[PDB]
Amino acid sequence: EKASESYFMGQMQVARTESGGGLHLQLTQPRANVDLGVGFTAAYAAAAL
Amino acid sequence: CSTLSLVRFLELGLSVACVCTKFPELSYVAEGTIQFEVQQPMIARDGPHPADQPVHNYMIKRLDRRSLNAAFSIAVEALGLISGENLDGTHISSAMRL
Repeated sequence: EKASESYFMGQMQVARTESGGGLHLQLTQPRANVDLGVGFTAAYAAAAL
Repeated sequence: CSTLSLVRFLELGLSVACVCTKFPELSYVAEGTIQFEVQQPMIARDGPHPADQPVHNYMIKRLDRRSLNAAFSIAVEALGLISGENLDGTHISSAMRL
């Protein structure tokens, strides 16, 4: 549907860690959702085989 | 007689497939490899990716050399008249030269 669910996108953080002569930092961005629809708000169905 | 209807490659259709570009000094620089990788995309999966080696997304692409040949023989009596070696002032030898 149009408004299936809210979707909250946070801010990004890094993890500056060196391992084995090479800088290895990863990226992370926390997320969260909630289905802002009373009753069902999305339906699927098997089309082919 | 019969003509020789020439054909251009750029005016064909196949030209869409390949980008043609002239590289004059290639045969000299072709002594070594060129060896440029391209790319590889990657999805951002959840969960922390380990701090390990296998992060490769840059498979390598290496050049291959190809050529073309042809044969263009010319007779012995031709270049004699061409270079004017076996030639004399008569109207005949100045006609065969043409």
